[PDB]
Amino acid sequence: SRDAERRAYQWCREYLGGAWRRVQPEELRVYPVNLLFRCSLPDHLPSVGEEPREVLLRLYGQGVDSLVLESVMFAILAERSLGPQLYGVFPEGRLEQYIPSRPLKTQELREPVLSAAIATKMAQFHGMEMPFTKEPHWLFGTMERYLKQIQDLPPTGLPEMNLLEMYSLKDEMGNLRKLLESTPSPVVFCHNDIQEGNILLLSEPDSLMLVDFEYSSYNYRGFDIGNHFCEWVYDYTHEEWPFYKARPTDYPTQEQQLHFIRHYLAEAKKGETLSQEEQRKLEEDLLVEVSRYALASHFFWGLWSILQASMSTIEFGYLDYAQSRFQFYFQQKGQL
Amino acid sequence: SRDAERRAYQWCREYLGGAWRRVQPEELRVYPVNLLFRCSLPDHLPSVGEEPREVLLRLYGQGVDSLVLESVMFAILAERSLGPQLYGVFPEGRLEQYIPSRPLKTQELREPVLSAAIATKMAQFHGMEMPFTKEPHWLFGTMERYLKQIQDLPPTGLPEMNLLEMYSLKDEMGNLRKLLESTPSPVVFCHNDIQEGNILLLSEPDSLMLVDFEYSSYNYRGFDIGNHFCEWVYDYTHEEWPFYKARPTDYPTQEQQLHFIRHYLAEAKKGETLSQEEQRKLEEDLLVEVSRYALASHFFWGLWSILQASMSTIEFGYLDYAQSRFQFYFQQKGQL
Ligand SMILES: C[N+](C)(CCOP(=O)(O)O)CC(=O)c1ccc(-c2ccc([C@@]3(O)C[N+](C)(C)CCO3)cc2)cc1
Ligand SMILES: C[N+](C)(CCOP(=O)(O)O)CC(=O)c1ccc(-c2ccc([C@@]3(O)C[N+](C)(C)CCO3)cc2)cc1
Ligand SMILES: Nc1ncnc2c1ncn2[C@@H]1O[C@H](COP(=O)(O)OP(=O)(O)O)[C@@H](O)[C@H]1O
Ligand SMILES: Nc1ncnc2c1ncn2[C@@H]1O[C@H](COP(=O)(O)OP(=O)(O)O)[C@@H](O)[C@H]1O
Ligand SMILES: [Mg+2]
Ligand SMILES: [Mg+2]
Repeated sequence: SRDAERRAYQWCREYLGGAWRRVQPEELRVYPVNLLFRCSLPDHLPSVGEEPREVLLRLYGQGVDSLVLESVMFAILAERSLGPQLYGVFPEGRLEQYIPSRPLKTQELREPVLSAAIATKMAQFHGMEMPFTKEPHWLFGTMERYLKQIQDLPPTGLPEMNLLEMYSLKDEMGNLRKLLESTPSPVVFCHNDIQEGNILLLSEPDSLMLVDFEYSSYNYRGFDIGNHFCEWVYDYTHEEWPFYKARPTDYPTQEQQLHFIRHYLAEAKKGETLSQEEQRKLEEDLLVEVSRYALASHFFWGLWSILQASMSTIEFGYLDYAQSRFQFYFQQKGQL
Repeated sequence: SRDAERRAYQWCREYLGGAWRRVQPEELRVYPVNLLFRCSLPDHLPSVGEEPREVLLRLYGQGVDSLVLESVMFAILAERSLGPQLYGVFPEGRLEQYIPSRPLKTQELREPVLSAAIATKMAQFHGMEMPFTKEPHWLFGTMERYLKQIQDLPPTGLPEMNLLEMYSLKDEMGNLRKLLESTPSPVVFCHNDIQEGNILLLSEPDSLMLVDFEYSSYNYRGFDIGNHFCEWVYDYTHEEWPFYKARPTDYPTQEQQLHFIRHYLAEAKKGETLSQEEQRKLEEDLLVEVSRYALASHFFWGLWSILQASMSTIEFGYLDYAQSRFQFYFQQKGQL
């Protein structure tokens, strides 16, 4: 649309500057990749200074405090080379670095060399000191909030038993909390959504970059790792309803888990002098830690998915997905 | 107050973490330095990780968008070692690094070695790419806004001629705009308030750090330099009403101006191959540039001061100060 093009043009000229000042409106069109759009400097123009030639316009399409935290977080991760560079912030959105790349696919997560690189990157992320609350209320605080939001949803006319009741989730949350309370896991700065779609394979390699910090917070290490392992099971590119596919046998084997964990710990502990024996203990303990915190991935996203279903119709089977996550929760809990 | 102490304690524990978790309430008291407070970790406690032992709590005591920009800016300057580190952001304020230091005094600005260091630091600041509007509307946009705000002030009962009328400021703004429009000055990321009080002399030296980014924006280089030169004249520590003192003969001489400019340009142009002749031209041009943009410092702060006067009584002579700035404006304009 004319208006959308004009706004993008203005934002690029104003926030990027440099060569962008020389761009004529007729030479720039936005490309959707929807709230996300690519903008590229015309080939004929040389860059002036360090201003980027390739950006993504992200439109917000959220509380004040929330927006402050989100923007500060993005800005800091950019400075630390853990996210895309930040070129403009304005009321409607932001301008970010377009990272030349493609996202990983579900099946690629299991490849040993990529898996090692993901583990290293996650550990790097977990090394960050960020100016946010360090108290680990995010996990159960968010789940408790989601549960309350679900309880408060207006009835829709759908006749099925409420998933909260079918799976006894209010009670089960207490059961999960008790299990996890018995399971030490250090509190670190977590991504919280390290799925394939958020892992960019760089065309100009440090071979990967994480994106999508919507859910990031100080949280239990075990959640970030366990959540990533859960993602090995789900492909969100499936072309028929419900528009995801679960392959439970694709959950990582013990050997695949340990491979990841060894590389994670190599990065996390790189500044430390540890014996082979101490290292093995750290690995074994982390295996157990993750086996329990992985359950929280199912619980968390199942609750989140019920809420998504309340805002959805036929574009994705959110309720179906929720039920998949809760089924796997009880299966894997039973397998501990 | 009990409540203030409790909040500070909670914020420190929650946002700083580490050793702060071990602090008992009875061991921590805030020290005013008022919206700014020092918090120090008890001596007996060892640090756990990289969490700071010495912080400043800054209470806000402002629009959403404004707060986003302010916080992003602070966070970025911290990452780039151009401002204090940022340890917490929350609705009420922030936690910052306490920089072991003291502020400069007015008279110290003229010392050649310090002046050279200030010039270098200002040029460093001007090297920053920041995710904010690059269009230079800040100067006249802000002054136009201030003028409109002054026009809209409720009458108070004070009988004196309005300074806008006494100094024909609406007309004069157009005169200034025309002069500056004829005066090239590159648009860079400016501090906009490089007064002595905002220049910290480090106790653990890079010998200085700037603080107070309230006014920072993309703006004309000439304003930042000229404003700094104006500050050589004013001491805001004067102990009798109006609680500032002006010493007009303390404005930098041509030689003092050129000393500063040489050091500024040495930093600004460090990546460039310039002949002695080209360098001298850059210096001479900058001298003229600054001589004109310095006038905008008087105008800007005079307008700002009228607004401050509307919220003040006996704590500082804002209207008196405004009149000082406007008098010097017309004097220095006449001397061009
Ligand atoms: C577990 N997970 C990490 C939760 C957080 O998701 P995000 O990372 O915020 O996406 C992923 C997840 O639950 C998820 C991921 C993707 C999708 C999704 C994928 C595709 C579509 C779709 O493009 C499918 N469609 C093309 C057939 C119609 C338009 O909508 C809609 C939704 C739905 C759910
Ligand atoms: C030109 N300037 C850079 C404008 C921006 O000021 P800020 O950097 O935001 O302070 C500085 C300026 O105009 C200014 C700077 C300081 C003061 C000021 C200094 C001291 C006080 C004072 O502490 C004086 N008092 C102790 C006698 C009573 C309480 O208020 C009040 C105001 C007033 C004005
Ligand atoms: N900075 C970037 N450069 C290139 N591609 C990106 C960038 N950020 C996100 N993407 C891609 O765009 C898609 C959505 O971006 P993301 O930040 O994950 O938003 P969301 O998942 O909430 O829509 C992802 O597939 C991701 O691979
Ligand atoms: N991070 C810091 N560490 C130590 N002192 C500081 C720090 N920030 C500000 N100060 C000092 O506190 C005073 C006020 O801080 P500043 O940021 O300039 O706020 P404002 O001038 O708006 O009150 C200044 O005198 C400055 O020297
Ligand atoms: Mg994403
Ligand atoms: Mg200050």
